[PDB]
Amino acid sequence: MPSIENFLAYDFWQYDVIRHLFAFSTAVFLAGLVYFAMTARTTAPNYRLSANISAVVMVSAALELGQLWLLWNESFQWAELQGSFVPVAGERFSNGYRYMNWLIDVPMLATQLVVVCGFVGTELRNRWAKLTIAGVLMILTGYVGQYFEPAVAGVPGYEGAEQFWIWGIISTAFFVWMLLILANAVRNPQGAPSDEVRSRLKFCFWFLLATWSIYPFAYAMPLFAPTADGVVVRQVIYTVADVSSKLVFGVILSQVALRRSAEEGFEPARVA
Amino acid sequence: MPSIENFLAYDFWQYDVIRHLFAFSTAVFLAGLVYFAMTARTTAPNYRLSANISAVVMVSAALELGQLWLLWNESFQWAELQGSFVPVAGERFSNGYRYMNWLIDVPMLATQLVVVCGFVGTELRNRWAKLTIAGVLMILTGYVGQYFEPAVAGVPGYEGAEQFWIWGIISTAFFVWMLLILANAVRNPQGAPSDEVRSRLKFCFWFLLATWSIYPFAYAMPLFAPTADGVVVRQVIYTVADVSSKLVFGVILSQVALRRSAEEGFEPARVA
Amino acid sequence: MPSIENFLAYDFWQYDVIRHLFAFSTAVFLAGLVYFAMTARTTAPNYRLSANISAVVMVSAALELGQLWLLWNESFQWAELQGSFVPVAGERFSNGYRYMNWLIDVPMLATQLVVVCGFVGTELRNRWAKLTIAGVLMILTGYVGQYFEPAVAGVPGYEGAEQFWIWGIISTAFFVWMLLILANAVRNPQGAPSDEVRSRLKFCFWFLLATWSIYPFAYAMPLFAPTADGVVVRQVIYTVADVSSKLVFGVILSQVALRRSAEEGFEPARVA
Amino acid sequence: MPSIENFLAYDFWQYDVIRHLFAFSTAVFLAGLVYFAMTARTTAPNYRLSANISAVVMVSAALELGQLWLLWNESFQWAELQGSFVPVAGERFSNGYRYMNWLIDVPMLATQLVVVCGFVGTELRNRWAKLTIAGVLMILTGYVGQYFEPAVAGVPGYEGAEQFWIWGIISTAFFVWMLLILANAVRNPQGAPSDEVRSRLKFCFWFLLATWSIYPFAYAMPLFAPTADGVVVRQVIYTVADVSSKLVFGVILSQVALRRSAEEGFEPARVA
Amino acid sequence: MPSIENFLAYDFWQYDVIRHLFAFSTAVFLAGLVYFAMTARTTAPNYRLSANISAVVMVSAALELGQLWLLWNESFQWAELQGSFVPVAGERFSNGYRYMNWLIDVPMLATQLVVVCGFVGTELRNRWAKLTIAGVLMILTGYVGQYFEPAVAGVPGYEGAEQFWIWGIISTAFFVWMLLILANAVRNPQGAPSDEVRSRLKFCFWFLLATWSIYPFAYAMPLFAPTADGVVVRQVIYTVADVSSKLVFGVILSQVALRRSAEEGFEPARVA
Ligand SMILES: CCCCCCCCCCCCO[C@@H]1O[C@H](CO)[C@@H](O[C@H]2O[C@H](CO)[C@@H](O)[C@H](O)[C@H]2O)[C@H](O)[C@H]1O
Ligand SMILES: CCCCCCCCCCCCO[C@@H]1O[C@H](CO)[C@@H](O[C@H]2O[C@H](CO)[C@@H](O)[C@H](O)[C@H]2O)[C@H](O)[C@H]1O
Ligand SMILES: CCCCCCCCCCCCO[C@@H]1O[C@H](CO)[C@@H](O[C@H]2O[C@H](CO)[C@@H](O)[C@H](O)[C@H]2O)[C@H](O)[C@H]1O
Ligand SMILES: CCCCCCCCCCCCO[C@@H]1O[C@H](CO)[C@@H](O[C@H]2O[C@H](CO)[C@@H](O)[C@H](O)[C@H]2O)[C@H](O)[C@H]1O
Ligand SMILES: CCCCCCCCCCCCO[C@@H]1O[C@H](CO)[C@@H](O[C@H]2O[C@H](CO)[C@@H](O)[C@H](O)[C@H]2O)[C@H](O)[C@H]1O
Ligand SMILES: CCCCCCCCCCCCO[C@@H]1O[C@H](CO)[C@@H](O[C@H]2O[C@H](CO)[C@@H](O)[C@H](O)[C@H]2O)[C@H](O)[C@H]1O
Ligand SMILES: CCCCCCCCCCCCO[C@@H]1O[C@H](CO)[C@@H](O[C@H]2O[C@H](CO)[C@@H](O)[C@H](O)[C@H]2O)[C@H](O)[C@H]1O
Ligand SMILES: CCCCCCCCCCCCO[C@@H]1O[C@H](CO)[C@@H](O[C@H]2O[C@H](CO)[C@@H](O)[C@H](O)[C@H]2O)[C@H](O)[C@H]1O
Ligand SMILES: CCCCCCCCCCCCO[C@@H]1O[C@H](CO)[C@@H](O[C@H]2O[C@H](CO)[C@@H](O)[C@H](O)[C@H]2O)[C@H](O)[C@H]1O
Ligand SMILES: CCCCCCCCCCCCO[C@@H]1O[C@H](CO)[C@@H](O[C@H]2O[C@H](CO)[C@@H](O)[C@H](O)[C@H]2O)[C@H](O)[C@H]1O
Ligand SMILES: *C/C=C(C)/C=C/C=C(C)/C=C/C1=C(C)CCCC1(C)C
Ligand SMILES: *C/C=C(C)/C=C/C=C(C)/C=C/C1=C(C)CCCC1(C)C
Ligand SMILES: *C/C=C(C)/C=C/C=C(C)/C=C/C1=C(C)CCCC1(C)C
Ligand SMILES: *C/C=C(C)/C=C/C=C(C)/C=C/C1=C(C)CCCC1(C)C
Ligand SMILES: *C/C=C(C)/C=C/C=C(C)/C=C/C1=C(C)CCCC1(C)C
Repeated sequence: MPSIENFLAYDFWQYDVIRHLFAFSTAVFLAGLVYFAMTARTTAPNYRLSANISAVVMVSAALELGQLWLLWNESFQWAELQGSFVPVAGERFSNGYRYMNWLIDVPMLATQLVVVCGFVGTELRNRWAKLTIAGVLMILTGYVGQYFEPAVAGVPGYEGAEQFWIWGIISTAFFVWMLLILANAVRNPQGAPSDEVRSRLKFCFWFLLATWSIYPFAYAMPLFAPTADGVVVRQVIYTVADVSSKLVFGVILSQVALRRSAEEGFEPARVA
Repeated sequence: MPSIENFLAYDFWQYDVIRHLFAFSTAVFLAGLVYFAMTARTTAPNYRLSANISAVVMVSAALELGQLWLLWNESFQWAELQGSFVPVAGERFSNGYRYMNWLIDVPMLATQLVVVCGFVGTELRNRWAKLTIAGVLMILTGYVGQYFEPAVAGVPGYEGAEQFWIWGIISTAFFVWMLLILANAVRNPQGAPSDEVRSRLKFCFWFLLATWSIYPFAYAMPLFAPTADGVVVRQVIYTVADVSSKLVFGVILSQVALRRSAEEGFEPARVA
Repeated sequence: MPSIENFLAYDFWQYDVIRHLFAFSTAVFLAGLVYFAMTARTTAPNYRLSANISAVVMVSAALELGQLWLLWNESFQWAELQGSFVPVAGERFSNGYRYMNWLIDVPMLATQLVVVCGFVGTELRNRWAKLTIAGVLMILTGYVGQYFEPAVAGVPGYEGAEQFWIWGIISTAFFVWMLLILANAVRNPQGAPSDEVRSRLKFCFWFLLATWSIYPFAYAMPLFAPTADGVVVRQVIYTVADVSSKLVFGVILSQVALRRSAEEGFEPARVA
Repeated sequence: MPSIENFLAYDFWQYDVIRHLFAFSTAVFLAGLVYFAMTARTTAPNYRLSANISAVVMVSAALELGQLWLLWNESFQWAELQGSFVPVAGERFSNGYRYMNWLIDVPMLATQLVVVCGFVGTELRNRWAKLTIAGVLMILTGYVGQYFEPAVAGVPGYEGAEQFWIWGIISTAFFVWMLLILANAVRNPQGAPSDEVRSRLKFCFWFLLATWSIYPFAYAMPLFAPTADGVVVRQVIYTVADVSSKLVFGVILSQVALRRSAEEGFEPARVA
Repeated sequence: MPSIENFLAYDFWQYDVIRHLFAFSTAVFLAGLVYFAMTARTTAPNYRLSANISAVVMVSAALELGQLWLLWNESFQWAELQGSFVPVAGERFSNGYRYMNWLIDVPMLATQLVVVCGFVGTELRNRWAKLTIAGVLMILTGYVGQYFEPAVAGVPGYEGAEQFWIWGIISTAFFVWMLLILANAVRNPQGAPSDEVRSRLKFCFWFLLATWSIYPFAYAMPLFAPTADGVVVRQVIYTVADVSSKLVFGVILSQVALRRSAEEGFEPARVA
């Protein structure tokens, strides 16, 4: 079913704020792509893969936000008589456009964290495979669940509110599995890290946890506040979570990777 | 004739999922282009051509999926009364937009496999020529066959279902010729490869065989499930095949090429 | 509420000038992105972050202006009978689209100034954190205030003119806090700068203060000139401020950074 | 006058094929741009200009095909009752959008061939000048002639069929002049080329002659087959000629330039 | 007032040629961007600023022509009954869209000429400042003047023909001031240039003078030939002037800069 955004009329500022959020996020991710591309070579070869993954995540996020921006603009039009933006006839907005891109983002973010933790070769491949399986199952179950949010929001005609809960809970279990893999990786770093590096890797894990925990809250938003205000708040928290989880986490992880490159004698890392 | 996608009405989730699949694949291929471009120079000069071909394939795939996404959005519109996305009056969706880009993708993928296998000069040129001839004939025959899809699906007023079978079978024969060439290349690697390299090249051949085999199934889908559910499944399998056979195959092949560069003494490959 | 631009009819030259301004600013920022990307590596590694932040700012600004240009074109249409561009029925223009991109621009600009001042590590992080907090609060308060501009302009049916003043004043206080932080950074440069560097850093502070001060005037324009002429002058001052405070400030700051790099023995900086 | 494409109704497969051709060629040329930009530095500096020109040609061709694709999509719409794509009311397709871009492509292609032939300095400038004059006159005369193709095709109400022949013949004379310059350049290479280089340069000249000769046939198609089938054949041969004469010719010329760089001692060329 | 292009009906070839010119120029400038970006590092660091300015000019020109192309397509539509492209109801074309981008182009072009003349530091800054002031005043006065071209063309209901003359004459005076500055720079080159460099710098001055002089003629076209043929010829001379004054001028200037770099011992310049 269509997302809860399609069953509401929006005041000008509500709609304006949401479209600004999508534009801004797209700008953030394109600028982050430029930044990571310009700075990747400062990281040592053995960690550069994390810098490259950051670039990849920026590309994915830029496109996902840009398509949300496009769809948001196309799905609603101003109605002067009501003083509100209202659904257009032939288009329907979907918040699910972000979920399929998370298939790229989430595994990549976890993998780059494992990379900076120092895992290589088969250990790296195995942790990447576990993180991809868990993340993909989490995203797909949440993606199924998010198609029932008009039902769970009590919009007349729509049925299947229990599917929302069921698929959300299954996705939560897979989220816990990913968090357990990442905790094991951040606690068992390879390559003889310094105490500062160990603490920074732990902080990176906790930052990832805090930022990723926002997404289930936005998923549950139709249950709590199925209003225009709730939609605005949901888009705001998506914007905070997206920017933090991808760009800010990438910047922090790059700082950790640069510290490890410096501690291993990478001259560009040391001068920078 | 118009593809079977034009003769069905879509529930919101079906149409939504297909548009998300096209957007997601476009994002995957643009991010893959960025990745390959940033990492190509880690491969030794004598294998860098494969890394370059990967970049080329990403470009081709990005545009082919983006045009699919555009056309999908333009060809259908929401209908509130029916609660379904229905075909628009002036536009018709086509699934054949992917076929012509395969003219780039398929020879390039096979070629880069032959490259990493160590064939150079005239031996390389001869394998590239054979792979291009076989692949172009395969793609063109399947392309002709895919225009009789509504006829083979039993849509009234459409004739020529036998053409679907005939051109699909001819394309299958050319596919077998491609596979035979690639098997001879993966079994006769040049440049004195290590046992690990040989096994990884064989795995690459089998991965290509497995991922390319999804395309004839997707081609056959109008026969087995000419429904909206069958269309969704078709697009999902295309997404899996596209992502695997281009991006994941490129990553695996870059790993083999990097290992061969390391074993030949390429220092960037060895440090990385 | 919709910005004051939506409540006026525009002569051809007024509308034409505004759309030319948006397009020209977009061109300026894309060209600046190309320039800074091509020139970043001339700055020494310990100051290259400023060159990178300039690239980031150019990206942000390019998209912010391009989206304003798109919206401006979409929100109004020619009406030959009146000889004027008038609001279209289904779209409303918003000047607030620039405000969310300022979230990127303003902290980045301040930070790159602090970088060229020579602050590193935790001192850098702390100043970046203060400048981001102050700038985000400033931008968000001004963004809230700018939604009441038809009310402050005396357009009938719109209430809440006092919110315009209140949020503008709060934003002014946060602006003063940012200016104080930047004055402390520019007055306490690190790394033993030369007298010429010290004076150029002070000039960069005053240039930032002068260019940033145009934004509150543009914010106040609905109060003084809620006409088509006032809209034109607003957009002209916005263009001047955008170009100066981002591109010209980046060029001047790159010159200071290059001078510091030369002083510290960076050979690319010295030859250039 | 409008091109002959505007006076026909198209079956779905005819229209579909043509749009696929334009999109495919655009993808080819963008991929080619990525490839040439990634590989230009492998050529020695005294031949790198040809690699740069290949990149330029790719850019030009990509845009020329993308605009043809756009216009083709806009100029026609599906009509379900007739089962055909028919011209829209407000738009007309033009095949002349390619001709103006040839002003870039044709001189550049000839010039890069002269470059790889070894001509430098004033001799290079003189051959570039002659090739540009001849090619520009060729393109402009053919461009004038192509505006009379509805007349030459016998579409009622259109006069001036003799202009088609006259301007085509004048363009053919200028084509012969260009071929004569290129033949003299490839028969008198500079810089003491090896026999393989000499033969490969002669091959490149004959390849250019073969691929460029398709364009007058496509120009003459309105005369022989002013039908939808003839339109499809025209676009197909344009696609073959475009791809060959730009991309494949560039690849082959890069191979010659690489061989000459290896024979003059350019290490990157020798390792690759 | 709307440009004279809005008050005429266009034959198919006239409208077709104009849209081809806009597209072709956009392609030229994007290809120029790619060329200058790929070749900038061949110039020595003390002259590489000119190469960077060429890249910047390409960006600006590409966007300006692209927007003229877009606006041209949107402002007119085919009318089968009249056999002509006629103005659409809700859009009006503006030739002034190039003027604001000239704010970037003209100072940059003059400045890069002064750079290759060898002026550095404060002397360079002073000449850049004079050139920017004169050029901005020139462009703004001509921009004001070009808003009266329907009046000067004698279209009924439009007054103010004298403003066209007045602002054109003031802009001509500022053009003369620019030319005087550039003549002083080209006649007093720094860095002890060779006689060949001195003569090539003088030729660059005369080439700039010849190509820039076309713009006042195009500005005067509404007075001489306010017809569809006059519009076509104006766009043609705009295309010639744009290509020559930006791309061709950049190529010639890069040749002078390369010769100076080689004379000063820049090895990449000498090998290339
Ligand atoms: C959407 C586009 C995504 C493209 C890239 C995806 C990367 C996913 C990483 C999966 C982790 C498991 O497999 C891992 O793969 C990476 C990338 O090939 C390999 O990485 C290797 O190549 C890259 C360059 O290609 C080097 O920077 C790295 O130092 C080197 O080890 C690891 O040796 C391997 O262990
Ligand atoms: C609109 C957005 C666009 C621009 C956004 C730019 C993002 C910039 C992010 C800057 C990074 C912040 O810097 C980060 O600060 C935290 C502060 O706790 C530091 O963390 C530090 O303190 C914590 C406290 O618990 C310790 O656990 C950790 O070991 C220590 O290093 C990180 O090591 C550092 O990387
Ligand atoms: C859509 C864009 C496609 C662009 C690239 C197409 C590649 C097609 C490969 C065909 C294989 C046969 O021809 C082969 O061509 C490649 C590319 O010129 C040549 O490759 C040569 O140039 C490339 C590029 O500088 C080097 O990375 C490589 O090391 C070198 O051998 C081979 O020596 C030749 O044997
Ligand atoms: C969705 C967006 C895209 C995200 C990014 C995707 C990146 C994908 C990276 C995949 C890496 C796979 O890595 C690949 O794993 C297989 C696992 O069998 C390894 O293969 C290994 O086992 C097989 C048997 O199973 C042997 O035949 C082979 O010789 C051996 O090396 C490959 O040597 C390795 O290259
Ligand atoms: C919208 C995308 C923006 C992304 C980039 C934002 C960077 C500015 C944030 C400043 C936060 C303060 O924290 C600061 O972070 C930067 C960036 O990691 C670090 O910078 C470090 O890495 C960069 C490359 O990544 C090097 O050029 C620099 O020399 C080095 O010090 C500083 O050591 C740290 O003190
Ligand atoms: C149309 C788009 C816009 C295009 C803009 C193109 C780039 C603009 C480049 C501007 C360069 C300005 O250059 C800047 O000039 C000022 C002039 O006061 C110099 O400043 C100099 O004088 C001031 C006093 O006036 C002193 O306080 C300062 O210490 C001294 O260096 C700066 O050291 C120099 O960096
Ligand atoms: C629209 C975007 C335009 C962005 C760039 C505009 C440049 C215009 C320069 C005009 C003159 C200003 O003054 C001049 O500025 C340039 C650019 O900082 C400085 O140039 C300095 O840095 C650049 C890189 O940033 C080097 O290539 C150059 O060798 C070096 O001298 C000159 O030392 C100074 O004399
Ligand atoms: C769908 C888009 C496709 C994208 C990718 C396309 C890549 C195209 C790569 C083409 C490579 C062809 O490679 C080219 O082969 C011919 C074969 O006659 C060789 O030519 C060779 O044989 C001919 C035979 O008459 C001799 O005249 C010539 O002297 C000799 O060198 C060229 O030396 C080589 O450069
Ligand atoms: C659609 C178009 C896209 C592609 C366009 C490509 C542009 C290529 C431009 C080629 C460069 C022209 O080359 C230029 O020729 C003139 C010819 O007078 C030379 O000039 C030479 O002769 C003149 C007199 O005529 C002397 O004053 C000068 O000192 C001398 O060098 C320039 O030194 C050279 O730089
Ligand atoms: C349309 C996009 C831009 C097109 C740019 C390319 C146009 C080339 C046309 C050839 C004109 C003949 O004149 C020729 O010009 C080229 C390009 O400046 C010069 O080439 C010189 O600069 C280039 C670029 O730095 C170097 O790769 C080359 O090694 C060097 O010789 C030749 O010395 C000169 O003889
Ligand atoms: C950049 C995108 C990111 C980091 C996305 C992260 C997404 C999640 C952590 C998703 C979590 C989910 C659950 C735990 C429950 C509800 C369903 C999901 C998929 C939203
Ligand atoms: C990235 C795109 C790829 C790898 C495409 C591959 C396509 C095939 C292997 C196509 C095969 C076909 C047949 C064997 C039978 C039916 C017709 C085709 C063309 C779909
Ligand atoms: C590139 C964008 C820049 C430099 C934006 C700067 C914005 C400001 C300095 C904002 C100032 C404000 C006030 C001081 C009062 C009115 C509200 C604001 C947000 C416009
Ligand atoms: C990439 C574009 C290319 C190689 C274009 C080439 C064009 C020609 C060789 C044009 C030839 C013409 C004639 C000889 C006669 C008919 C008119 C022309 C312009 C099509
Ligand atoms: C790339 C764009 C360029 C070089 C533009 C140049 C513009 C001029 C030389 C403008 C000249 C003018 C006058 C001298 C009189 C009439 C008004 C102007 C602005 C067109």
